Amino acid sequence: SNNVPKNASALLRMNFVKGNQVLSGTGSATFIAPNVLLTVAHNFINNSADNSTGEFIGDKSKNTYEWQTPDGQKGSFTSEDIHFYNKKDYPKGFIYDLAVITLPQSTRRQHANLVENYSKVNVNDKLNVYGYPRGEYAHLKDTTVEIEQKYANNTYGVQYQGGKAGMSGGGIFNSKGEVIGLHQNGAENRSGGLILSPTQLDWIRSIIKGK
Repeated sequence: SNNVPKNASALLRMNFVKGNQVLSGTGSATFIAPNVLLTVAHNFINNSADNSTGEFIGDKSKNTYEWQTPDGQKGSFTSEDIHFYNKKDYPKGFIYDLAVITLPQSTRRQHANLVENYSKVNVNDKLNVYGYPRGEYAHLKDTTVEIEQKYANNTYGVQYQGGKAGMSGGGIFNSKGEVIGLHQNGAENRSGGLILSPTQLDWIRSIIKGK
């Protein structure tokens, strides 16, 4: 499992369509089943005009998205394949910036494991975070947790140095190489991510066990 985190780390390409015009962006995701990706909701949605709900970037019926792994393999998906943890309350905080993508059953990729049991991450813990800042592969090796934020019971944001734009959606890994969280912010307003709660882990597994 030495190379399992790296080889599960996918680049995301997003093509947001509006009318007959398209704008593109990039992000990151992690394979946690042969045909299931973990990522952030904000690769796909943003705040509604009044911040009351999450809302698709571009036209959801026209958008196209793509994943690519380090070995060069790639595949496509659409909005029909995206499962948001909570699109309605997405604007309320990073606790809801969470999404799972179910790819076709013909996708049979090697993947990392979602952690079986929740383990609280503490300040001064060292994490391993993978992603594609500016679309380029990057591994934040043993980056230290400096600040924690309790979003809800057993639901913590953590801050660690290293993230830049494009890395959001990349995986946070424990020392065994299991997925425990995901990177969410690499902008100038503090790099960090979300450590998945027992509830969020169960929800992801419910999506996996549909596949």
